Amino acid sequence: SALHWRAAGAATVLLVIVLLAGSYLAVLAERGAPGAQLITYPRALWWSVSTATTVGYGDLYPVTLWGRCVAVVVMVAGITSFGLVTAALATWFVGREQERRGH
Amino acid sequence: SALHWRAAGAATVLLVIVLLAGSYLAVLAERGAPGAQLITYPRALWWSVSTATTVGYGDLYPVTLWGRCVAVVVMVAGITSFGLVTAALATWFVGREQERRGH
Amino acid sequence: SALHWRAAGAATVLLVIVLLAGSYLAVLAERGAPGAQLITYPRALWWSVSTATTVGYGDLYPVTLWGRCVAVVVMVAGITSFGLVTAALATWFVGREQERRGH
Amino acid sequence: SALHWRAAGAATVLLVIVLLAGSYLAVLAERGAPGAQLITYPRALWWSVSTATTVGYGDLYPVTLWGRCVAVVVMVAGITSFGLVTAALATWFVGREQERRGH
Ligand SMILES: CCCCCCCCCCCCCC(=O)O[C@@H](CO)COC(=O)CCCCCCCC
Ligand SMILES: CCCCCCCCCCCCCC(=O)O[C@@H](CO)COC(=O)CCCCCCCC
Ligand SMILES: CCCCCCCCCCCCCC(=O)O[C@@H](CO)COC(=O)CCCCCCCC
Ligand SMILES: CCCCCCCCCCCCCC(=O)O[C@@H](CO)COC(=O)CCCCCCCC
Ligand SMILES: [K+]
Ligand SMILES: [K+]
Ligand SMILES: [K+]
Ligand SMILES: [K+]
Ligand SMILES: [K+]
Ligand SMILES: [K+]
Repeated sequence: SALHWRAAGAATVLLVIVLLAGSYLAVLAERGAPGAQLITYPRALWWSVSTATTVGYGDLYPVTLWGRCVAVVVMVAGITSFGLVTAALATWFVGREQERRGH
Repeated sequence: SALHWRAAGAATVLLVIVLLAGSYLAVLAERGAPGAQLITYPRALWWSVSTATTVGYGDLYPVTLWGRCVAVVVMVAGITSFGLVTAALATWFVGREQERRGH
Repeated sequence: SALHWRAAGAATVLLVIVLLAGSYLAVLAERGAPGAQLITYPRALWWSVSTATTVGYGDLYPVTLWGRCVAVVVMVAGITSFGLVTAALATWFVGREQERRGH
Repeated sequence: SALHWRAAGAATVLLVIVLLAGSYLAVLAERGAPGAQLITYPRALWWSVSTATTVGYGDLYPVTLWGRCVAVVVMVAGITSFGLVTAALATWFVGREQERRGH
């Protein structure tokens, strides 16, 4: 099992862990802030995933410092995780082309 | 026809299929939810494509569990599909540079 | 001048052309649609760039079929253009590591 | 220390500098525009980071020419910086696969 595939797998599991951890921590950070909407777990998970994919509909978002810090972590984990999948695909293609070239 | 170009082509066709399937399933999942707006097919397709590209204007979004699950599938298919195109471009450039180096 | 750098340069010029063309065509497609906001050129250019980078604040967006089609073109051009820059960076790094390995 | 890792490190520091500089300049550009909301530094930094990651919730955005120009710089720096991290990961994977192939 090549490194890039293992890394891709691990990245996926870690992202899921971050999305989960982020939804809990977001609710923890946001309750107590008048007007906050990221305060129940199910929609917080929806918020986490739509932030990690960087879609950001804006239907939900953090208003506190720690909620936003949590958000940045979720964003970075999502961007780098998917970026890593891209990197693994590149490695796969590069390898196949070398073979196709007799190497 | 190198693998990366075939993969890029296939990824494109699959994405189109997902955007189509996602618009139908989104409407199916969202009707029945008071207040939902992702309920007619044309705008649902607009929603699907703007989600797959991860643009997310927020003019439309799912409010139900299954609509959101459908959304996650659309997001992932879009991100990985475009990511794959990037990976194919990298393979193309890597190959040309090797040649430019006499290999 | 290696291919990837030339491609990166060309991609940048083309993107600028698309952003420009997209702002004109968006206004052309949207005027005539009651309620449309993407109807003056300066903000249309702001809309084009924030769509191409896939940021999508949602302060502006197309409501017509052709405005949305124009949007999809802008999105794709932005994603693939930046993706190509990424691919060129990968080629640059791959080349330097080979050298660092005595190849 | 291979180039790609140094580049990745430098890209990260530069991005942080841009996010910081962007929040100051955004407030500078936006105050004086009736209705503008990107006018206090803490939320401006939140705006900068959520723009650089291209998340774009839409809770905050620039309304002036220079605020939007600043925004474009932030967007580009974010996209290219994360793109570079992706490129570095690809180089790392490519290198490990070559070794795994006895090269
Ligand atoms: C540490 C933080 C952990 C957070 C864990 C969240 C646990 C929530 C229970 C799970 C589902 C509840 C369903 C429900 O009745 O809610 C629906 C109401 O319409 C839709 O809600 C939602 O928006 C849920 C969508 C979740 C999408 C997840 C995509 C993951 C790739
Ligand atoms: C399985 C799910 C399938 C969903 C299929 C959708 C079929 C809809 C018929 C198609 C067009 C109708 C036009 C119309 O009169 O609508 C216009 C009204 O202003 C604009 O609407 C729209 O927003 C359509 C924009 C579609 C963009 C698609 C981009 C694809 C890359
Ligand atoms: C084919 C379509 C072509 C469209 C061309 C657009 C021409 C507009 C003239 C240019 C500037 C006008 C300034 C003004 O007085 O407007 C300011 C008002 O606050 C800010 O406006 C704006 O939002 C302009 C922001 C533009 C950002 C462009 C970023 C490019 C990478
Ligand atoms: C040149 C421009 C420089 C701009 C520098 C900004 C300096 C602000 C001081 C820092 C924190 C203040 C906290 C506070 O009391 O504010 C909180 C109020 O709820 C949350 O605010 C916020 O939204 C801050 C979130 C910042 C996230 C940064 C993520 C970086 C990767
Ligand atoms: K995005
Ligand atoms: K976005
Ligand atoms: K958005
Ligand atoms: K938005
Ligand atoms: K919005
Ligand atoms: K809104």
